[PDB]
Amino acid sequence: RKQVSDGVAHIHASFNNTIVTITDRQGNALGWATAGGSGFRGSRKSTPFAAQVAAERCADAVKEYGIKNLEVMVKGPGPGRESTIRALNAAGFRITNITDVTPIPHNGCRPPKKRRV
Amino acid sequence: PRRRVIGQRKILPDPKFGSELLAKFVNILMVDGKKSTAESIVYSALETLAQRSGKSELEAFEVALENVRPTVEVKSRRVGGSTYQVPVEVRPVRRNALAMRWIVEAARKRGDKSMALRLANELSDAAENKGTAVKKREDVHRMAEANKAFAHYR
Amino acid sequence: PVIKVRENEPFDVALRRFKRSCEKAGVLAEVRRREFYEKPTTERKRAKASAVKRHAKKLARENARRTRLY
RNA sequence: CUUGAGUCUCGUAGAGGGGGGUAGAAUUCCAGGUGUAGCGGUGAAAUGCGUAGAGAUCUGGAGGAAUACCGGUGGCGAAGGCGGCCCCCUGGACGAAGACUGACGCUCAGGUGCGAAAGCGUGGGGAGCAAACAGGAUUAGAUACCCUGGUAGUCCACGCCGUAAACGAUGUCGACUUGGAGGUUGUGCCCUUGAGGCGUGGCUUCCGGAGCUAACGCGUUAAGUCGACCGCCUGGGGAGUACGGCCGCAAGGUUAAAACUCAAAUGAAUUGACGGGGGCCCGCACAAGCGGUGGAGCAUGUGGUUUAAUUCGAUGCAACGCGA
Ligand SMILES: [Mg+2]
Ligand SMILES: [Mg+2]
Ligand SMILES: [Mg+2]
Ligand SMILES: [Mg+2]
Ligand SMILES: [Mg+2]
Ligand SMILES: [Mg+2]
Ligand SMILES: [Mg+2]
Ligand SMILES: [Mg+2]
Ligand SMILES: [Mg+2]
Ligand SMILES: [Mg+2]
Ligand SMILES: [Mg+2]
Ligand SMILES: [Mg+2]
Ligand SMILES: [Mg+2]
Ligand SMILES: [Mg+2]
Ligand SMILES: [Mg+2]
Ligand SMILES: [Mg+2]
Ligand SMILES: [Mg+2]
Ligand SMILES: [Mg+2]
Ligand SMILES: [Mg+2]
Ligand SMILES: [Mg+2]
Ligand SMILES: [Mg+2]
Ligand SMILES: [Mg+2]
Ligand SMILES: [Mg+2]
Repeated sequence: RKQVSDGVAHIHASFNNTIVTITDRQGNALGWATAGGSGFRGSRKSTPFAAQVAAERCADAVKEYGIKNLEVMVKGPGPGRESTIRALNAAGFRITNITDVTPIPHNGCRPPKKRRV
Repeated sequence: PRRRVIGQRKILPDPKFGSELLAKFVNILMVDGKKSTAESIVYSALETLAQRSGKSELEAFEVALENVRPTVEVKSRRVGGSTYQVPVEVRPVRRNALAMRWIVEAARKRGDKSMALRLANELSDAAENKGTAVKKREDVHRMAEANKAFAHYR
Repeated sequence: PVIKVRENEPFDVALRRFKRSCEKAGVLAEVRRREFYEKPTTERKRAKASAVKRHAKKLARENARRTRLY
């Protein structure tokens, strides 16, 4: 029911999946969408196209809120990391700032062991 | 082939209507090198179709082709050890050829008695967009849509 | 890799700057390397291999590739 | 006596060691807000988590471990090893000029100390990871690889253990023998005219001459030419095993045989072949297409069975309408 005009698009782009989440500038989430829910599984949801349609879906979902400006915070190494932002722009927000917030540790916790494939 | 960009071969246009496309259709239809028979069948089908549907033989034929050509087909790209069905835009010469092939196969299947009759019925159906060749095209498109995620990552 | 789209900057252009900034930062490379635990011995060995290969290649190009190829 | 060896003076660089604080990023968990059906994972799945509201996102809190960038064939250390920042204690190396002692040196069986990781004892701690273990896949099976979990352990204190491909697979000390390109850290002169010119020490990387080597290669940091001392080897297996001794809480470590058995076992390089190596390329090899065979009847050849005989031969492609 409310209007905000200016949101943040948090694009969590892991290798398996892309989660797009539109939020108010404060942190409160408005709508979200994933390639999984967008209708892609496995090899198909780990692709740029899936991310794009997820982004489109998210934009549609938050259409009620009437969001006009949008800053995008990209996280993780992902097949989308670009498709989502392109899709969002096409869906027709003014992209104001694009920021990378991928969490790199300063040599912290030990990663899991290497896969033998 | 590996090392060949061979020149496309010369097809003569059919005598009745002077059309290369029609000639190609006749060739596809033909069996056992029996061209005369194929041309007779094609002409009979065209004449019936023109009478039933309208304008000319060539215009009716074109309409059917338009409703049965595929924009996109799928190939199997096998790079990551597994095979990805990738969509791919089908070039115009192939579009005509594939459509013609589909139409002839559908006609062969069809239950009407004479070949000419089957062909005429199939063509008319294609024109309307409720036949089997058209169904085949639809299936091809459906597959392409399904595998659209693998379109521009070959 | 923070970017702010300037006044009258096209979107494609903005995207280009963002990608360049990320590449310069080296975020993707860092994440990929930190995906799994490389053993210290493995890290040392890889470093040694990289150093050897780089040196050998440079020497080969500059000094060995000063002859008539045809 | 002063050239080896050491002392003193002044500086230098350093993840050298011990102790105590602290910082930020990130993971985990906890509480709360927003919010809604997915998340997670894989080659593809499932187990797992989520409508009891997860994942995502913002705030706050707890706690443990490790210190991104700098970061380097860089540095330090006898080796093992050492990596945020700050302080306290502390060892060594190097250069400069002198001054001092006056062979005080080198090596070392026994002996003594130090000695990664795993492991052990006692007491803490426990985020992440993860032997064992559990479930899901894969598979002929899969007590594995992959996935989701996960306990010892990894961390701290103090003891033990005492071994590693603990490797430069190269014992320590000293002298001598053509070069080139670097890195690092001192120092003398040159106006530093600029980041710069010419020297002279230390450590260090690569290339290469003579010489050496079975060859590969080593080559002023030698595997070259020599001297001192030590350690060790004498065919493969049996076997670094048994017995005995010593050490250890244990796991085990260390010292260390014999019978019996074979005529080889090995090192380096060469030519092939092969690779679920790599690069380049071709062929109805695939792909794109068209028509068949495999089902039916019959012809024909073969296997088999049968027969008195069913003549003999061909029998993966490259025998089977073949000799015929
Ligand atoms: Mg994983
Ligand atoms: Mg220091
Ligand atoms: Mg030193
Ligand atoms: Mg001894
Ligand atoms: Mg330990
Ligand atoms: Mg313990
Ligand atoms: Mg304990
Ligand atoms: Mg785990
Ligand atoms: Mg596991
Ligand atoms: Mg040993
Ligand atoms: Mg070592
Ligand atoms: Mg040894
Ligand atoms: Mg000694
Ligand atoms: Mg050399
Ligand atoms: Mg013997
Ligand atoms: Mg023993
Ligand atoms: Mg014993
Ligand atoms: Mg084929
Ligand atoms: Mg048959
Ligand atoms: Mg049969
Ligand atoms: Mg046979
Ligand atoms: Mg015979
Ligand atoms: Mg025979």
